[PDB]
Amino acid sequence: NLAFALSELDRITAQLKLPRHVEEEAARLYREAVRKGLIRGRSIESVMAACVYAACRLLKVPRTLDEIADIARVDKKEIGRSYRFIARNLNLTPKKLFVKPTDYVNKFADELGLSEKVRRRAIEILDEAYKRGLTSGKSPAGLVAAALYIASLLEGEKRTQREVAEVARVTEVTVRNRYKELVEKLKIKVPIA
Amino acid sequence: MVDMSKVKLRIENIVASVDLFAQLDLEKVLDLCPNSKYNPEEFPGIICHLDDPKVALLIFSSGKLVVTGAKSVQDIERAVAKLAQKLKSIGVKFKRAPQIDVQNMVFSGDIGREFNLDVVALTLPNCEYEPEQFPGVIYRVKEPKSVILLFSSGKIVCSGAKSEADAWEAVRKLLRELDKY
DNA sequence: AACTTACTTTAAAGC
DNA sequence: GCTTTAAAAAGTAAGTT
Repeated sequence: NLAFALSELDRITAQLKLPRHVEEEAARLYREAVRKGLIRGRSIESVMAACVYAACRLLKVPRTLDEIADIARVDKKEIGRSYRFIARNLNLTPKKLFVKPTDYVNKFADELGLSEKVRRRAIEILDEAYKRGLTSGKSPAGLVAAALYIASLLEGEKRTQREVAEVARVTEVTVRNRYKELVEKLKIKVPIA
Repeated sequence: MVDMSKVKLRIENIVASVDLFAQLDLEKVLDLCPNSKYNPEEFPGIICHLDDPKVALLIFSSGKLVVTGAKSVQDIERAVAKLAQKLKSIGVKFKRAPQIDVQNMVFSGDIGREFNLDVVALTLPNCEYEPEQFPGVIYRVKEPKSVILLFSSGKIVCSGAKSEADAWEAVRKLLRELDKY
């Protein structure tokens, strides 16, 4: 079963283009779970997709649960339960698995057509949003999408709400919502066109 | 002691199991409930929706029922009495009065202030927070066994308690943890 | 966009 | 575990207008 496990990890890592250290952390977590029952009968497909999620979190390599859910052929149901299970079942703490919205800026910026200037302004907006307590409860993707959108404008490398919404995997309405709040509450002076 | 002077709870739903003490012929009970759904293949009971006490009733051949949607115990008492009379109208006889047991109560409320759930998730022990999936902190209260959903606005949802005093105790226990910071 | 509707999270008899 | 029910919270999603 451990043979089929590592084989699915290759599908996951190939589809997600996961780097060696993340893939290796996923496998190591899995064997760490093997020694710990792996539950009476928690699916061999569920635990590994869980592991890759926790691996990406532990290593700060952003990977929205959506992205891992489809390529693994399944849903947030058993995925979430096995994740949540293997998480505290192991040495995993909310602090170690904690991923900031800024942790997604690089991946999404790479897909949008980079520029360290833009990535920097987005991280500043995101850091500033936290300090001004405007982030609690909001999803990371929605906040990073708006920040990235606002930064592209500020730095003169405009990207449309539609382009940003598609890489972040949120709707344009969500980007519009987060972006309008960030602009007003942080008093950002966004230029025209 | 823990300051509950700003806590406000509101009953949103009460779930009760009931025993009518009579065998029921579901095919014949269907005429009693207008609009009732019954597919014995997928679920063994009739899904009945009352208008007056606006509640849903799941009716089983064993004479047991589950009443949900109730905002009060009186809602449940009246639903049981209406069904009981309808049953009598069709020939059913009961060995004794209905046994009503509240099994679950869902409350919505306010704990007094706002929270930065990111901080809560890192300071409140034994809680869950996954803003990528849901905007609230899931907190499991051991005794009395229940769950409280805490949101940034300070609003909450308490589920699982079987009485009002229990839900108040569950909130008191959560506030004991939140107030250490 | 706004509205509306809707999805995420949290006993019963028997498979 | 599952099937069916109800209810709220706040965020996000989708179909129409």
